[PDB]
Amino acid sequence: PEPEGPVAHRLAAVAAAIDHKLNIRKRGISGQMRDPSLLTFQRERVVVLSGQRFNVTVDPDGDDLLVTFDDGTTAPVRSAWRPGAPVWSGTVGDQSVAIQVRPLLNGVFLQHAGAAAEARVFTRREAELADLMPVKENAGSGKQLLCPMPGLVKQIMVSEGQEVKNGEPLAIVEAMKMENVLRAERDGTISKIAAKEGDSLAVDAVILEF
Amino acid sequence: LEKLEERRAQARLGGGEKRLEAQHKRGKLTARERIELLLDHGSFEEFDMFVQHRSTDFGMEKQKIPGDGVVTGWGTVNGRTVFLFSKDFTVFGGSSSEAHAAKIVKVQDMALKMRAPIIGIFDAGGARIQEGVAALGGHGEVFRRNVAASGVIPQISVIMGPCAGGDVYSPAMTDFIFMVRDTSYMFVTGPDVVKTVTNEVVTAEELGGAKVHTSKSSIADGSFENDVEAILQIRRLLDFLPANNIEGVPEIESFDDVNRLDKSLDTLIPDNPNKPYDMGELIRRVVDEGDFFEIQAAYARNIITGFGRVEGRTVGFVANQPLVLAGVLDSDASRKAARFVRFCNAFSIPIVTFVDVPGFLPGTAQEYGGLIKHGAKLLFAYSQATVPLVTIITRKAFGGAYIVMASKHVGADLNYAWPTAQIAVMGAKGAVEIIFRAEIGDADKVAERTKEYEDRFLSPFVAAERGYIDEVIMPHSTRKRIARALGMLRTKEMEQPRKKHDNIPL
Amino acid sequence: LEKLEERRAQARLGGGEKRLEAQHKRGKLTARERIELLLDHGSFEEFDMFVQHRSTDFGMEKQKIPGDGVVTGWGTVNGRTVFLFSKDFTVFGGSSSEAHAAKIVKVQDMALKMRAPIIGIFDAGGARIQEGVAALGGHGEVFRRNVAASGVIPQISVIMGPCAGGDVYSPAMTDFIFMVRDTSYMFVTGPDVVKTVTNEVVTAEELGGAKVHTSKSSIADGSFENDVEAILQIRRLLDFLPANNIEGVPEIESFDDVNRLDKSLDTLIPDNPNKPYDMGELIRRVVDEGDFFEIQAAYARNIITGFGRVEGRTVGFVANQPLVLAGVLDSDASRKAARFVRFCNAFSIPIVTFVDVPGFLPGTAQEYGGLIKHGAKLLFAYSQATVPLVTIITRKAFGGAYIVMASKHVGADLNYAWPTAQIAVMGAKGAVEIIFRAEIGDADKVAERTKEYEDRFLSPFVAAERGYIDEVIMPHSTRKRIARALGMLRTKEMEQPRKKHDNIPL
Amino acid sequence: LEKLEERRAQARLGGGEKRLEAQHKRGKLTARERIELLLDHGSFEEFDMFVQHRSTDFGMEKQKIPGDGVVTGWGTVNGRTVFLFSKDFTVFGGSSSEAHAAKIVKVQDMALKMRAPIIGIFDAGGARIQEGVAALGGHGEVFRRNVAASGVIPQISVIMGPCAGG
Ligand SMILES: CC(C)(COP(=O)(O)OP(=O)(O)OC[C@H]1O[C@@H](n2cnc3c(N)ncnc32)[C@H](O)[C@@H]1OP(=O)(O)O)[C@@H](O)C(=O)NCCC(=O)NCCS
Ligand SMILES: CC(C)(COP(=O)(O)OP(=O)(O)OC[C@H]1O[C@@H](n2cnc3c(N)ncnc32)[C@H](O)[C@@H]1OP(=O)(O)O)[C@@H](O)C(=O)NCCC(=O)NCCS
Ligand SMILES: CC(C)(COP(=O)(O)OP(=O)(O)OC[C@H]1O[C@@H](n2cnc3c(N)ncnc32)[C@H](O)[C@@H]1OP(=O)(O)O)[C@@H](O)C(=O)NCCC(=O)NCCS
Ligand SMILES: *C(=O)CCCC[C@@H]1SC[C@@H]2NC(=O)N[C@@H]21
Ligand SMILES: *C(=O)CCCC[C@@H]1SC[C@@H]2NC(=O)N[C@@H]21
Repeated sequence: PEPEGPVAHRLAAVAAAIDHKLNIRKRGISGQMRDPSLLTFQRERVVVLSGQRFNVTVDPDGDDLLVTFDDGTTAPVRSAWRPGAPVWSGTVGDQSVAIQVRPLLNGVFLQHAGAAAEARVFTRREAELADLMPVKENAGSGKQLLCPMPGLVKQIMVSEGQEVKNGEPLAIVEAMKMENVLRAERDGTISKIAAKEGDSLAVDAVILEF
Repeated sequence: LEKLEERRAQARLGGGEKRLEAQHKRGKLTARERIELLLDHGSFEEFDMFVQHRSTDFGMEKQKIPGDGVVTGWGTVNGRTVFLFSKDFTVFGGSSSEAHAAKIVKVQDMALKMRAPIIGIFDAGGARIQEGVAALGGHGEVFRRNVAASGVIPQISVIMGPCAGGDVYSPAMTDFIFMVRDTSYMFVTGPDVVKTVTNEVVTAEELGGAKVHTSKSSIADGSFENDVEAILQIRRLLDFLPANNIEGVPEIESFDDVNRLDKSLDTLIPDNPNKPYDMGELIRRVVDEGDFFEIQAAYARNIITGFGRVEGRTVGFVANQPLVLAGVLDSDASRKAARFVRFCNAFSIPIVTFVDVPGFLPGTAQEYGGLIKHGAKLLFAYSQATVPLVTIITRKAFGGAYIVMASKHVGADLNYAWPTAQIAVMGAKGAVEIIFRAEIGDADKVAERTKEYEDRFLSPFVAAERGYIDEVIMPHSTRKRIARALGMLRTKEMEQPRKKHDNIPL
Repeated sequence: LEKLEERRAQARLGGGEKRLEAQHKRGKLTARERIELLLDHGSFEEFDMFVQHRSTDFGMEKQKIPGDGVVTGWGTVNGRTVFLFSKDFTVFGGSSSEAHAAKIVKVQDMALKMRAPIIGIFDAGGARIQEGVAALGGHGEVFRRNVAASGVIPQISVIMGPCAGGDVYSPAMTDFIFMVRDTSYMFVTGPDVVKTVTNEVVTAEELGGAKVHTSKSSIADGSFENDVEAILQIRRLLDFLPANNIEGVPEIESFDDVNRLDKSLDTLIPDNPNKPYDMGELIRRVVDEGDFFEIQAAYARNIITGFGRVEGRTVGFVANQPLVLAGVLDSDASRKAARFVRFCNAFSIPIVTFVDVPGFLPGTAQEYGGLIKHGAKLLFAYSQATVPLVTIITRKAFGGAYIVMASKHVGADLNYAWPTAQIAVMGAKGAVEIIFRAEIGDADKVAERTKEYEDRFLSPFVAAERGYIDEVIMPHSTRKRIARALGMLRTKEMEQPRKKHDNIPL
Repeated sequence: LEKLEERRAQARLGGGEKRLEAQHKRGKLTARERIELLLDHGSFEEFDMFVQHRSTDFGMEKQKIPGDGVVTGWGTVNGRTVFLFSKDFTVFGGSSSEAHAAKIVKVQDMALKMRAPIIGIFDAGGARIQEGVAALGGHGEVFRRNVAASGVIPQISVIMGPCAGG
């Protein structure tokens, strides 16, 4: 479920705070043409939270941060979180919070109060240009499990008539004195099993059908 | 003058409002938008906005378009100077002409002169046919300069559209090639000639798409979802790399500690020698903040290559991967790792290697394909390196593979080993079957001899007794030791013999 | 003293009368006989005749044989100094031990110090198992020195028996590998493991015999009938080659005349555009005395590479071959030519190229195999060269292939063209198909436009009018022109930019 | 082919019979005769005989003469290597254009690369007006190379007619 109300606002504020810390650190790289103390940081930001745009402004106060939304609402943000740690524990607007943080390309994945969301922080122009990008569909797998390496079947776990989720271990194929676990890349039921424990397979051979 | 402002406003429209709208409808950015997203705000200085072509054949004189199909100039990325060019698909399909090529040559020469990186963005169709041989000349002059810049400044290419014909050989001589999924492709000869000559029917996606070039062909170093993601990742990559072959790696303030211990690593190697583990976990625990930029992640997955940071300085990583093909060395993996090691040595980046290797891949396919030379490539790369080299053996190291993976014998500076390391000529079974060839008639003597061979030689202590290993360390100390060694080794100075160049095998 | 002559006579026997007679029964010479045939009479000085191994495991302390399985030393070939080593198959199967490796290292070091060539003769079985990891260490020290010597002194390898396992990676890093038919073979992993792992049954000849490595794998530069033929051909090769990367090519007194014309060359090119001809004929008519030493003859026969002499000085030759795949460039040919060009440039040998190329080879097999980088290897090699380059276009030069084949744009010094040359972006049919895409329906207009395009553009004169060709010459003048140009270009001075090394694709 | 020797003979005439006889009437040799006198017998190798200009202004596209007004190449003097160029007064008054300048630049570069002397023979009237600023560019590229060669290879100049402006 995607967040709502104060939860979503707290998540967006934490996202902005993380982005600000990282930009500050980034701007200290060696080898620059002139001193960075003479450059400016843009105050207006767009937090995108699994398709829910928040226009915000970020301002440092004391040693902590202040994030202002369009409603005039304000949220101060304070924490001692550092990159690498898996938990952001701090204060957002007179409420202590703990949030699970994971990384992803150009942003983070955040979990809080049973809600989960991808989070990306842009400038206005970056957001305008990102809104020109399409939403692409996934093709999906092809109804059957094919052996990607030649080897010997060591163990088949699932049974016929068995619905499966992703990451489900299905079989083990040993080759060159090393086990290899095969997993489900889709969801569905096991119709029939074509391979027996102890068999020997070639590349692109069929093990089971969905 | 208002009129000059109008001249500029008209140059900025390329080949028309309709063509730009069609580009947008395909889900693709324009040349100038790409330049805008790559560089720091307000830093872009453009060269040669008003350049026009001078061809008079086949009616070309009636359509002169300012810029001639490429946008060129310079700016800053995170404060550091970079040069760049971007091809405009809306002008004669981004095809290269004489003046177009002259613009590219201008920025290439300036970048070599200033000793700064150069980024090329490709969305093109090759040599403009209406101009004939002159067009080809242009390509040549670009190629030459690519070759002059190799090992002096980093050269990055981004494929965001079609790239066909002579256009493909310029990215091929650069250091890294990145692609966008579902809108880009590369090939030398296109589907029509393929149909007429080979009778095979094939789409462009099938012939030269992102999947082909990231998983099967060895050409592309990675792929991305769309243009915005890709340009943001190029910005990320530029912050790891040296500006040139003199200045050394950039430095940043790290949020991590160098004296921290990692207890979990003490349980990463399984008791059963038949069960694998994920070497990527080790790498992502050793680097600062868990941040790792992987190179050729979808190709030859039996080996891992990429960039991380230690104490805020860039470090390259090579590692065997047991999860795929039992971590063996084959031709593909060897070539992958060899190019990476050569780049890092050329630009003075230190290298850390993690070793778990049982041997090479057997079969007629490998031998007929040229494994002798392909394998020799990696050995050559390591033996030639003068940067610091730190190697850590986790579990297996047998035979020639042990020598190839940054051993002390080929020039490594420091060589550690975990307690689970097994450094030997080969496995106990085969060693016994060879040494005791005229005794295999029995079954119990066989087991006894195999057990005693295991006890004596399948360990790290013979190599330690000979000094091939500097220390056997506990796993939890890995990071702490690496960070210390690298520090000490920053002052290494060594040089190879004098020569025009080596004769590394191809 | 008699005792010392007795100990010498006893060290010369190696592993015993019986094993030596059995070697003779296989049709093979001994190590010392090989040395005796290679070197000038009376010239051999041997090192380290009495060396012995120091292992005490598996009873080895009871079989101590002086020399430890390899003969090492120095001598002269046609009066010029050379260093050499020869493995002895009778002693522990020619296997490499610690002291064995130290013997090879002594002569490698000496060859680098003296700046003289080194020849290695291989009849062996790899790392000696009983000595364990120590043996591996040995191999490493050899490998490193190979890499240090690359591009400083020429290194030649002769495979006159088995060569398996680690033994293969040393010859792979040398400049030339030659093999003897039906008694030699090379492979990383042997047939037994191949059976255990892939279930396929193959003989040693089928896995790594001379046919495989001279026609399929890209490993070997040539094969010979027997040992005597091979060694005499090595003596022939050495006379062409420089002694190091400073002294330049050797000179001999020629019996030919540099001012002779050849009228028959005015009829070599057929009138029918679809009929081929033999470029080897041209090469063999242009060199002194018709004498030409070909390299990689049996592999990628759509291109020719080899050594000849002009005015008594060595010259390298690269040529397209219309007889095979219409002379197109593919990946195999590009690799074959790139290695040769790089070797020539390293040791200051000038290069002459003969061009007749319609393009690259189309298809999924080529693109999936990585043509984009393989074809770039050759472009990189020519663009990087600082030696004299002379190019002659005979019939066709289309597209990017024209650029790659030593064009003026990539750095050629002199560029000539015969009267039958066609220098163009592509053939007329496709050119007008593309340009006149909105009029393809008709059939008279198309033929008229094709004829007009052929008349205007498929000639050497547009390239001549732009200065891309320095002169259009008569075929019968070819030799006379080449010899003159080379004479003038001997004083050429040029340098690449300063760098540790390039980052050529691999 | 015979057509090729015909093309050669037609390039050796420059601006025509009448202009050549006028040059002789003034007591002046031709550019090619001057080359023949300077170099050893049978040693001259010519570069870029068929080069043409690419201007389309002021009716210039109707008069394209092979060589573009300069003869360039190399040879020997008393057995020693030399490079040279000679301007032809019968072709636009030996005026300098883009391709003209490119030919001269080629021989300058070669002379520096092989470390041999270079001789320039001058009979000319400067930058070709019809070509505009492009012509000036040519002059520039020549100037720079002179400076690069100073103190490295000897450079000799012979003025055998007019030599004005640039
Ligand atoms: C680059 C290419 C793959 C792009 O394919 P595409 O996206 O389907 O689009 P198009 O080919 O129709 O190209 C866009 C325009 O650029 C022009 N263009 C493309 N490549 C060109 C080239 N090398 N020279 C000149 N013009 C070129 C095309 O004529 C076309 O013009 P139009 O819209 O005005 O009619 C393809 O055109 C191509 O392969 N070009 C190379 C030249 C060639 O050999 N083409 C023949 C086979 S397509
Ligand atoms: C080199 C080789 C290809 C030659 O095979 P071959 O001509 O059929 O002959 P053999 O194997 O009988 O070898 C000749 C001798 O050298 C010995 N030898 C060969 N390679 C050796 C090595 N690496 N270490 C120690 N001794 C070795 C053999 O044991 C044999 O001695 P023997 O006559 O005393 O029994 C093969 O021996 C080999 O592959 N050696 C590598 C080691 C190995 O893995 N052997 C097992 C596969 S057979
Ligand atoms: C070189 C020069 C001194 C020769 O004087 P001259 O022998 O009396 O002869 P001309 O001036 O008649 O020149 C010979 C031809 O070369 C042409 N020519 C000379 N210099 C030229 C130039 N720079 N650009 C183009 N054409 C030129 C003239 O047009 C004339 O052509 P034409 O005889 O077919 O009509 C003179 O032409 C000159 O000064 N040119 C330099 C450019 C200039 O500023 N000239 C202004 C008019 S003098
Ligand atoms: C047991 O089955 C022995 C065969 C497997 C040996 C493995 S296969 C890949 C490695 N390379 C090699 O030669 N030996 C190792
Ligand atoms: C006419 O039939 C043209 C088709 C064949 C063209 C040949 S195939 C190999 C060369 N490469 C290329 O692109 N065209 C040439």
